[PDB]
Amino acid sequence: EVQLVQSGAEVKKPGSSVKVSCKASGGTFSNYGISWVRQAPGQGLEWMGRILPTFGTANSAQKFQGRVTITADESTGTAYMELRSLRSEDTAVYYCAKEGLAFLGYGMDVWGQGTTVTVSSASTKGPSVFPLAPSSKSTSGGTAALGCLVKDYFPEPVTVSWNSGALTSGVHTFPAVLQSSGLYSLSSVVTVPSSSLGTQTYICNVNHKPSNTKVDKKVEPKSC
Amino acid sequence: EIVLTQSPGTLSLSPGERATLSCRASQSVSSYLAWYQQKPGQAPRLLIYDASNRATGIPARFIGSGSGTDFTLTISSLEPEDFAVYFCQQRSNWPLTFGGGTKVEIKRTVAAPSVFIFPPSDEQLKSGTASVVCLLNNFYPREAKVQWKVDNALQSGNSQESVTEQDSKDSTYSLSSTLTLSKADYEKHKVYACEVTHQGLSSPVTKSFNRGEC
Amino acid sequence: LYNSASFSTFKCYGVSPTKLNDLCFTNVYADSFVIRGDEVRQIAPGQTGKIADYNYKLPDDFTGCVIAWNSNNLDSKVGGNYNYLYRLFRKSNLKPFERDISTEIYQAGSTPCNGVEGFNCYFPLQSYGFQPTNGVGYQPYRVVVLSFELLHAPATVCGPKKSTNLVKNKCVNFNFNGLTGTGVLTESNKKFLPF
Repeated sequence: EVQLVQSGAEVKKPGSSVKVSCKASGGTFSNYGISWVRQAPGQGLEWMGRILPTFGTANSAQKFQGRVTITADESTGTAYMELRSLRSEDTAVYYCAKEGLAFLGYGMDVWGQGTTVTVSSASTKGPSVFPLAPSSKSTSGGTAALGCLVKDYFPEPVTVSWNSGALTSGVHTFPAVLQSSGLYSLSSVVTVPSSSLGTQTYICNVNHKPSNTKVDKKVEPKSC
Repeated sequence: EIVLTQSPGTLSLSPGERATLSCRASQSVSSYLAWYQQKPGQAPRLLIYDASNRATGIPARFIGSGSGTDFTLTISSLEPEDFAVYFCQQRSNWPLTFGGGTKVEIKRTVAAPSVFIFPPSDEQLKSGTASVVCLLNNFYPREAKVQWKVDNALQSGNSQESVTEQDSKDSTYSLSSTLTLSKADYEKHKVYACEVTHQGLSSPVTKSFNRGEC
Repeated sequence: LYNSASFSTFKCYGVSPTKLNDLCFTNVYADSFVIRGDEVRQIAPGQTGKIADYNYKLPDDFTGCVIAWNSNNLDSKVGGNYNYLYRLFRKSNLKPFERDISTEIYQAGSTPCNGVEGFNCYFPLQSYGFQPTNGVGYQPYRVVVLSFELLHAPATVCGPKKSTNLVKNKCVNFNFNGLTGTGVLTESNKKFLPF
């Protein structure tokens, strides 16, 4: 049961360099053959290049030549995938996987875990939580949806909870969308029966780990 | 550079049925083709290699076939842990290109999209940016269109749509679109409305609100 | 070796299995390797395939013989054993009893390749995914290929001669290291030299 432990998330800037490491959990290398696969957000996979650790051979796909450089360190059993001249569209989740010392045949049997690499031009910014009041309490007389919008925060992730985790039924959390400016924004809503309106209090708490911020916005009706 | 092509694009089914995924190629690959399964937010795993060999630990319900330029992966007994995106990779020569994908969904009875709209808050109006949110909740299937009409005028180029994943309880989706625009633009209009069109809706439901007074 | 009851293949081509202890041979080579189950039949004269054409070629006028027994308990481990490789690409076939360990990257096309994998340029070798949970025919098979010969040099290696109990004061047919006849065997009060 070979394991391929990988690095952690690395936010960077355009034009800079990045070095993703794929260490083989268990000691040193063998006749593995290691290939690098990246997946753009919400898209299909893409194959970049492969390395022969013990036999010392490696090159990248024709599209990525002159930009990617794959090296191996048999002393510790760790492969590197240095990628220079980072472009705005080079943000994706980067995988490593052993594929058998070959070029054709078996396939990618053991994968890593993913090294999210965000390439943008914006410093860490705290979230600007705003509430979405239960407006127009006349939908169906017994149902109501209310939430709090998180806007202009960077980078991922942010974890939205309601009533300090005491409520989960009818709770949604939409994926974050990258805006034109370059900051992320997501919503989070909960469906609540109209009977509970005006008697129970709901507070959404956000937790942006890179900017260690904890906000508590109490949602209210339309100011009467 | 061999180009693969899967079909169909979504291939929605129901539990207990049989699946059929095609990975017709561009040139001749003898028998080299691998099928990967990727559940959301995870790493892809190998299922079928050499177009007919099941990988270790894979349940026997997965069978592959085909050779040359037209392969086929067939699932006999669909189970809840068999709904994912399926990729096919041609391991013939340089480079080892992948395929598109096939998001095997779940089928259910058609549902009516609940619609809500939230005006921008006063706190959100402290700065110069105001955003209006129209929300669609618990509908099926995926296909749904949202149209913004500010003062009965078509609005385009300034909306962003977001869709959740299929629920694990009722298998219904959820959509949300935001109308981001400057405070002055908000100050220069009166009535806002979001229009929803769905297969399960007899008529296009329209929700609206007038500014300020509420 | 013959009555071991622990082998799978013991086919002998040039000579009889039971006459091995009788014929006397000059020199005995002994090759060894591990291959897949469905390729043991390829270790035979006049055979073709990806493991006999350019991995281990046996001459048509073969005289030794091949031994192969399944060992799915030593070379197979969970997660596979990637220490057993095999060549599947070559410029040309192998003449019998040749060794090729060069790792120059094979070029299928007419395009110069320059020591790095590329379009129509494959790596020569391939590994065995020796998983313990594999059906017979995909499990590892340790193989030994004995190969006898008859050189103009005197024979040196050959089987043990079966001795028997001596009998005295009777009429028998003696034979000691080649000399043979009949008569009565008895102790003699003589002295010999150690040579």
